[PDB]
Amino acid sequence: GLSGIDLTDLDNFADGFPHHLFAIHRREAPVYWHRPTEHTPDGEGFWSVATYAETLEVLRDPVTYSSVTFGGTVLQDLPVAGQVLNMMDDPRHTRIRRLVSSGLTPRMIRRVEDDLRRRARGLLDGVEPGAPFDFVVEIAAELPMQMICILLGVPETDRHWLFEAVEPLNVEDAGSRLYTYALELIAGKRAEPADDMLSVVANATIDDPDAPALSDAELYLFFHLLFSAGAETTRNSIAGGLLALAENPDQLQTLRSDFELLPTAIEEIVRWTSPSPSKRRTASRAVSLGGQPIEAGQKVVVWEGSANRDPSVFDRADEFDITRKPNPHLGFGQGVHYCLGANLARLELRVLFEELLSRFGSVRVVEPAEWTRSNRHTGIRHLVVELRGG
Ligand code: HEM
Ligand SMILES: CC(=O)N1CCN(c2ccc(OC[C@H]3CO[C@](Cn4ccnc4)(c4ccc(Cl)cc4Cl)O3)cc2)CC1
Repeated sequence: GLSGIDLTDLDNFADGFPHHLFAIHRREAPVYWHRPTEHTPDGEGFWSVATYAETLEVLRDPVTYSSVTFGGTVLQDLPVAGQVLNMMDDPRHTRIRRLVSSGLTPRMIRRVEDDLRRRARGLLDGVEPGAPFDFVVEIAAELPMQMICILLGVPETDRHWLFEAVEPLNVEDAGSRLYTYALELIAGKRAEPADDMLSVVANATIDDPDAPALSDAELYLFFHLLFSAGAETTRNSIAGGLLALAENPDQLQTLRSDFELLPTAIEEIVRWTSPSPSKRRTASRAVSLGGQPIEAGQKVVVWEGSANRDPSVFDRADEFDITRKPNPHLGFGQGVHYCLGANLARLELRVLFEELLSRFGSVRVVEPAEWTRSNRHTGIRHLVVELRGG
């Protein structure tokens, strides 16, 4: 069973989150030492955590399970190793998280909502009914990218040009373009503050020596990482949502008939899709997790993607149900690092599906979904659909 399963082998992730591997994991060893293979980061083994109770226990103890432990086009050769908020512990984490939260202003969130609703309408009004198209390419990717650019204060004219560097053309040039751009943007917001999250965070000076404000290079890292990954997780929830609804047409009809069902439906979409299905932590001290001793310094990987289908907590865990109650999913994390984007993601999903379902009661997926090759993101690269009134 587990002894021949390699969770670092991305071939196991190329076709979607491998739920069947995680059923084995939960049954055989909730908490398991995963020896390093040819495919494993740093040739370092780790504790792999697949059940809900133990995953939640790790998330809820940031003192024992430290978040101090980048792909894409992110610059790999900066002179200094910056931190990003999700890799911080207290005291610095608390101060920076509070700062980022203070950047999520009501006026800016209204701007996102208005822009989303306009764009969602524009895009859906442009669909040719019944004609196949790639939902990811034409709609799902666009809306969160615009949201994340509004949040980070990126002028509209620069957004797709930036998205090309974030998601390509070579890695060096991409990263260099983004670093220059980010640093110009930061400089501009310091000279003329704007009502956006990046401006608030960039303009901060903190007097605690153990909790300094973000450096310029750290602000670039934050910009790049959140742009890429906040856009990606959100689009994956949208695309995976459409797919789940298309595979359960009776629920689609129920939902489209009563938008008061949408908030609960959105929680089930996040549970089902679990776009960010794994996290790293490092044990800071000897401790036991589910009766397994762990030593200080050892890596821990929790799998929310597995926890969210744990049959000890979710009845009929392997079925999608838009009316699921209760639904204590971990799709947005839990504890001190809980997703600061959770309401933003849910807004994206709510507006898109309201606009989509108002117009189309028939959703057909006409080619197999193509999944991205990753165990850090569960995502759909292409989803070819036909939308009709129905
Ligand atoms: C459906 C889309 C999204 C999903 C599934 C998701 C998931 C998550 C999860 C599971 C965590 C916890 C990380 C950890 O425990 O180490 C997290 C953290 C975070 N999320 Fe998201 N996220 C989504 C969208 C967004 C968006 C749109 C934003 C933009 C504000 C955002 C901003 C953040 C930030 C800043 C953190 C780190 C918080 C901290 O470390 O204190 N996320 N997200
Ligand atoms: C060896 C092994 O088995 N494995 C390798 C390493 N593995 C892994 C590595 C990194 C990782 O990263 C998740 C954390 C970091 O990523 C985000 C994604 N995100 C973005 C917005 N909301 C969530 C994030 C949050 C805030 C900000 Cl500022 C920026 C980001 Cl990138 O959460 C998740 C998993 C898991 C699989």
